[PDB]
Amino acid sequence: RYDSRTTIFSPEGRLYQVEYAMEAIGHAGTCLGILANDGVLLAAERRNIHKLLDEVFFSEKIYKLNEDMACSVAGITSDANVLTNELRLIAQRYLLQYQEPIPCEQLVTALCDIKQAYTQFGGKRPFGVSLLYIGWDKHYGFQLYQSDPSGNYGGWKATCIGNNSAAAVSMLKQDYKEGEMTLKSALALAIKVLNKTMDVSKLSAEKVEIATLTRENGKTVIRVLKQKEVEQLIKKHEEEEAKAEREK
Amino acid sequence: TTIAGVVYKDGIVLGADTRATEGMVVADKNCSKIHFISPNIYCCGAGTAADTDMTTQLISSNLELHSLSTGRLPRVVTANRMLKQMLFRYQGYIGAALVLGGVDVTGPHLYSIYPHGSTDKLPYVTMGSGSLAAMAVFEDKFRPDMEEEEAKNLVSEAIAAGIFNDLGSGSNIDLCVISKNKLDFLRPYTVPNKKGTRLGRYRCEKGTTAVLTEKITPLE
Amino acid sequence: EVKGVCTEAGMYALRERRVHVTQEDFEMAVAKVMQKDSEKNMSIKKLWK
Amino acid sequence: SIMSYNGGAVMAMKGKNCVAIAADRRFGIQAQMVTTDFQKIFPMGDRLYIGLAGLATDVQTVAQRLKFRLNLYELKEGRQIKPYTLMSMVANLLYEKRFGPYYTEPVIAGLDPKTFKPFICSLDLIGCPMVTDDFVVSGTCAEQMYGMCESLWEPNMDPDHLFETISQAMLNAVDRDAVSGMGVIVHIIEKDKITTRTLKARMD
Amino acid sequence: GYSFSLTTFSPSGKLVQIEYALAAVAGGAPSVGIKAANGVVLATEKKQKSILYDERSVHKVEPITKHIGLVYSGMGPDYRVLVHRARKLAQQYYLVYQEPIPTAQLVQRVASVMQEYTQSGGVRPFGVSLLICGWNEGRPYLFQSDPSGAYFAWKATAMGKNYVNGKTFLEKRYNEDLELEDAIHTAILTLKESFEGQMTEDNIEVGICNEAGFRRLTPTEVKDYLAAIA
Amino acid sequence: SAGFDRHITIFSPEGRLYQVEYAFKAINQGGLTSVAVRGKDCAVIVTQKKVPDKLLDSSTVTHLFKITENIGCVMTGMTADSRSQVQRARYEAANWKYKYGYEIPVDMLCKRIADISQVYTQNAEMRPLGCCMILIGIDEEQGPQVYKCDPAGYYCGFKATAAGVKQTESTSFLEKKVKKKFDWTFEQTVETAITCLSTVLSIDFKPSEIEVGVVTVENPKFRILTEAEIDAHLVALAE
Amino acid sequence: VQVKEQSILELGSLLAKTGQAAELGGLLKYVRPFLNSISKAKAARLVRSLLDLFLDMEAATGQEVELCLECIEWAKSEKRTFLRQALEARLVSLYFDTKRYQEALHLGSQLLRELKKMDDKALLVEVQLLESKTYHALSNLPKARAALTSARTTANAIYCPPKLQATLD
Repeated sequence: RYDSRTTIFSPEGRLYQVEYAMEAIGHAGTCLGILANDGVLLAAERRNIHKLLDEVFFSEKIYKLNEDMACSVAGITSDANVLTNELRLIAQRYLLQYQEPIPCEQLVTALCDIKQAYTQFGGKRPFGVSLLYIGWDKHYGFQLYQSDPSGNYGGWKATCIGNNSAAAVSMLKQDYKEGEMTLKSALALAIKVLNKTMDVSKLSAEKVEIATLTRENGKTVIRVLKQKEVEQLIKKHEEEEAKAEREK
Repeated sequence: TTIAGVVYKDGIVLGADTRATEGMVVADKNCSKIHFISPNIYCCGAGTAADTDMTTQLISSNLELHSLSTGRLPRVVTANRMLKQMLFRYQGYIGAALVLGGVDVTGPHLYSIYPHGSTDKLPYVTMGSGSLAAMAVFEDKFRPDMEEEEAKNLVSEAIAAGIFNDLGSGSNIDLCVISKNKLDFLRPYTVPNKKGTRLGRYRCEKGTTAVLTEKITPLE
Repeated sequence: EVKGVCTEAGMYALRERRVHVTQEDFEMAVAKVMQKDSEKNMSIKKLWK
Repeated sequence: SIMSYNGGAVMAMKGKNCVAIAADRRFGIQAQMVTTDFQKIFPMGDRLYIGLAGLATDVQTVAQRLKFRLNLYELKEGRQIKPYTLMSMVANLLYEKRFGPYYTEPVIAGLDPKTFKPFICSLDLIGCPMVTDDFVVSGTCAEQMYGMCESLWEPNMDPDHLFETISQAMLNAVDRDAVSGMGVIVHIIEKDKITTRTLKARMD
Repeated sequence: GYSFSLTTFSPSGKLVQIEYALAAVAGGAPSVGIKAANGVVLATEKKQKSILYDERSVHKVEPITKHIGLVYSGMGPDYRVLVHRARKLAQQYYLVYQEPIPTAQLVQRVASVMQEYTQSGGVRPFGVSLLICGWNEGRPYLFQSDPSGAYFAWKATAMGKNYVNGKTFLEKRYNEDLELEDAIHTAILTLKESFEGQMTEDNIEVGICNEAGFRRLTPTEVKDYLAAIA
Repeated sequence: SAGFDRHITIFSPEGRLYQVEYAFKAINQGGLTSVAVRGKDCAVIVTQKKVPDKLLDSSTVTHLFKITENIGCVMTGMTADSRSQVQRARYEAANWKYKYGYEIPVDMLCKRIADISQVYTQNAEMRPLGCCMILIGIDEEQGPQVYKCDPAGYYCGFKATAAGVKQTESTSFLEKKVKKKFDWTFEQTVETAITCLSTVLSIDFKPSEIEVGVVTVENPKFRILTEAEIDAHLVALAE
Repeated sequence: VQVKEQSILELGSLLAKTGQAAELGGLLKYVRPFLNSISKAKAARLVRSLLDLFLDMEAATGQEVELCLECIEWAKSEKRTFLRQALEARLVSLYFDTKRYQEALHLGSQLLRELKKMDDKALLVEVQLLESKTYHALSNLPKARAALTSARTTANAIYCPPKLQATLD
């Protein structure tokens, strides 16, 4: 067949090893970012929450990277730690050179040129990791970006991950907002989307994670909000189900 | 700078002082010149201060790597071989004058290391700028196989002869006693020099300095 | 597998020489019929997070 | 010399529960000034500053290289940096240029991140650490700064008298120097807040 | 099967040779590690094939620094490589920072070493999983690496053969708050679940972490500890 | 079944690898057996020779190899891989004296040997040296020792030692031998070292067919026995 | 003060070994505001040890079951759930000692309305096994079979039944 190294091309003609890596991320975690005016958020899922672990870091899917950007992760964990230590090391090289933070787009293209370069030089695997981007800059404000194993990327306003939670993208369009994009209007949208996609019912707080990023007095604080205020966010959505059945 | 060592009937007593100068100005009134190597070996430093510090930490890291891989107590002859082979490679550019001492299975061993890589096994050595003064105290009053307090009295006498010579110390005579089982380390062993009291009123007033611009930034 | 609940719940009454079937007989039969793959050692899971 | 090419003076002083640091403002070539707003004190995390003095090239260079290594340290570990840890970090950076050395002498002042314990130290141009309990000084006019601090320092001082002591020590010593002056900025930090004041000095 | 190699994917799932490397981990000697309230206890199984083998020659519990110890379950010949790697790597932190390296920092770096042998394309991965302990900044820690390169933070776990019986033991056993002395009592009692016939002072080998540093136990205490304490 | 990883050094499904454990049966083409015995303050190597030709010499046959003045060894397996293994052993024994300034322990040397045999398993593209090595030496405050290095990179020190073709028959004799608490007064060691090999091989050898290396804490130099005193210990056991 | 506090436990042990009940039962009536002085979680061992050494003495049952009912009504007004459920399990054991006929079964039914609803597990194995005694004591064989079988599948998830295993076996 043509399931050899990444070189070569198939006839007619495409790249089977790249397609195998881009299907592997569907059997992984679930991450999504949403629209927001004056903010941005991320949401993730705690896999294998067995009762003999510590979670000493209290931040597993989310990695704060420069000062005003963080990222999710989805894919092979062996390749995940390589990219995050590389990506933080890009942003400090830029900061040493210009004494100004990296403006949130050419950081992404700096990684995407590294992630591409393992598809042409033999013999290496491509990175089996897609991941999200949140950040703020001087030029465009709050942003969202979507990495791919092939090195392709793209800006977004709301996105998610595939074969695990590809039905959420249909929900993000059906319950779409534009303009009325405050943080509390978006956090209520986040717990509703993770309700259906995570097939475990009633949505225990130990299975999820919510990280936000606002703009306060020119500082851009980054919040990984604790488990106590996840509780009153879930029970708000559980109350809204009992209110929604009044039409029935 | 005045460092010295001796070998008595059971172990090794080391001595040093507590002054580092820049030019002819006293920079430090309390500096540590006795460095850790292993739980049986210590080393006194003389010469360029940053050259002795970065050298004595590298070799102490290699012996911790060596003995933990080996599973037993290190040897003083191993630390002798690492130092003189490193310093010979730099052709005397690194200015380090060291006094190496410790107690092995074979007994106590005292060495003196010069920055070109020449080593000497001796029962008593002096290094530093005031080494000429401390050596005259040894040759007048050294006898083989002394006791514990007899050897401690000789070193503190010999270091004090260099203190009352120039480039002495803001004196805190240091001692490190290494025996077969007991290990001692005494920073304030002798304070012969005191600073006199201040007999003047220097009442700083609350507001005797003009301020152009203030700024307050709270924390948490 | 709804039948497997219905057979095993009535089976609990058979070993008791009883014809009466309570709701407790079904709730024990739910955990008997429904099982899992029980993927052990978790290293496979966290290689593939 | 090379150290006397631009001038400078950095002083740190330890108080009771607080620590202060001060520097000058004059930037200039050997006899000609250029500006009076040259920064010589750089924040490296909260309640922990650093002061640099010497050649004006290596002041701006090392303060960017140290900031390069600090942000990579504070992301691999969620904690902040201890004041003993930064002193070992700077001494590593200066010793790598053993024979191509940077012409500066750093002064580190700050509090403990957990307790209230202050910390002061200074280094040579090749990385010899030296911790004290009263004061450290660095720059061209070093000998004038020893004459003021040995007579005015008291062991346990409130932030009121600690500010007044480091003010009179900097004004009377730098006015004796020729290539240093044109303004003195003083940082005084504590557990609750950070206070920055500028002093009224001779502008000649 | 596609597999045969490490530098390519399968059309459906993941890397297969790393999964086969984990099979050699499960066929190793059993081990156990329990994190108590004041310390971490490591305990492993060590039986010779004959009465001729000197037991006091090669050790299992192996110190890295004066507050960090380490055990394994896999192949001992591959174990000695990354131990010597972790020794020299722990000294590089101390030459820079002049401070004993925290336990969360080696596992960033030791897993990056086991990362690098999973690259292309003529090398093999390790066949060793680890358990790393230590008491840094008051709180003690207990981690676990793998040949794939990931890591964890356990309350209590067990590797080697018959680990599913020890896991269902410890799931029914391990509580939150006990001392270190009660922790060793349930650490030998889980080693007795899957051990062989006789259990002497030389069949087991146990190391502990206090806040006073890392220490491995001599067989004088371990004979007196296994003397009728269950 | 496998089949799978039987050409190069990669893993099998569940869970081993075969090219290293084919070197364990690569010793047996030598057609030879060696025995090392540590009973008390001395240490004895014994190994037979097999001379199939009268034109073949006698002095260039001996498998006893002097590594340092206090460390000797014996080699089994195939011949050409054995001598290159000794060249690394003679080399790194001298680097210890140069770097560290004292005589290398016999325990530390097998770490340096098995780690070189480790890389050839981990990294590919070199044949992993199908021979086995047994060491003896005297250690201060530890007595005499006997170590064995393996082609896989394994090592373990142990009292009674067999190698070559007949491990499982000679070690079965020595388990029943070293179970009683008899002392080992330097001729109890040798006579058991002879009669174990003499019954497992079933040769009961004529005096000119073996070698015996020895070391003792009265003269820690490694010593190869004279043919005359080999006859003296042979007439000692058969009184 | 505290040297007298443990002297109450020491003299109460002398009240138990020397064999006097109204003075020891009066001490168990005396230490009830004194129970509101120490660690409330580990106080249940103090209640258990003083109750066991009281009941091991002599059949004076006018004070035995009545001071049990005093401690029950106290825990109605003090509200320690683990202690009152522990006191009922001793009480239904005391019912079996004389074979009190149906109120042992009436109490054990009211414990199973509580205990299998709760999270603590080792007390269920006691009350499942003790009912399997009294259904066998009332010569009902298959119901004692079903109560024993439910005790078996309950006893498969405990740290140690280190003595209760032989009691079950």
